[PDB]
Amino acid sequence: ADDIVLKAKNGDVKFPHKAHQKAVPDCKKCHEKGPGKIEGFGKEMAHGKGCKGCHEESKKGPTKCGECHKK
Ligand code: HEC
Ligand code: HEC
Ligand code: HEC
Ligand SMILES: C[C@H](CCC(=O)O)[C@H]1CC[C@H]2[C@@H]3CC[C@@H]4C[C@H](O)CC[C@]4(C)[C@H]3C[C@H](O)[C@]12C
Repeated sequence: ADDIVLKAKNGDVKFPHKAHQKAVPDCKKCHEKGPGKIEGFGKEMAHGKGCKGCHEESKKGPTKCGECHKK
């Protein structure tokens, strides 16, 4: 499958799967979540535990605006 880009108005956000599969061997951090996670994602989740928050706790991954968002 292909990577996906989230069309954030301030700048597209790329999600590179290969890096995550390698760096987050606990697959259940993202997969086999109960229903609702597709509908549930948004800016609140992205800037929280959905993206940025995991990067902050992991001590690795982009945490600055322009490291995720890029026109
Ligand atoms: C969130 C940070 C994830 C983690 C950690 C893992 N996966 Fe994932 N996976 C995630 C998304 C959002 C998607 C769809 C969009 C994309 O970029 O591909 C996927 C996709 C997969 C797939 C399909 C890949 C393909 O056919 O190319 C597989 C087989 C898959 N995910 C498995 C997988 C495993 C085994 C993981 C742990 C090692 C893992 N993923 C981590 C989100 C996230
Ligand atoms: C943990 C559960 C994570 C979640 C959820 C998301 N990310 Fe992540 N990401 C995580 C780690 C530990 C790393 C380091 C990987 C590395 O090898 O440096 C990353 C990395 C990224 C990157 C950069 C990858 C690279 O090639 O350097 C990007 C661009 C990124 N992450 C984006 C991103 C987005 C948009 C997410 C939400 C949709 C997201 N990540 C979730 C851990 C985790
Ligand atoms: C990745 C780890 C991010 C960092 C760091 C920042 N943002 Fe972000 N943001 C990210 C994603 C994946 C999304 C999209 C949510 C979705 O619905 O898919 C967003 C969203 C925004 C938005 C709203 C965009 C829109 O609704 O169209 C804004 C205005 C925004 N982000 C700005 C922003 C700023 C100023 C940041 C640094 C302070 C920042 N983001 C960090 C991913 C990530
Ligand atoms: C469920 C995990 C982990 C975050 C959490 O604990 O909620 C999150 C992390 C990344 C999230 C995906 C980001 C890309 C997509 C954003 C869409 O708008 C809704 C579906 C997708 C495919 C999201 C589904 C789900 O919301 C995921 C896989």
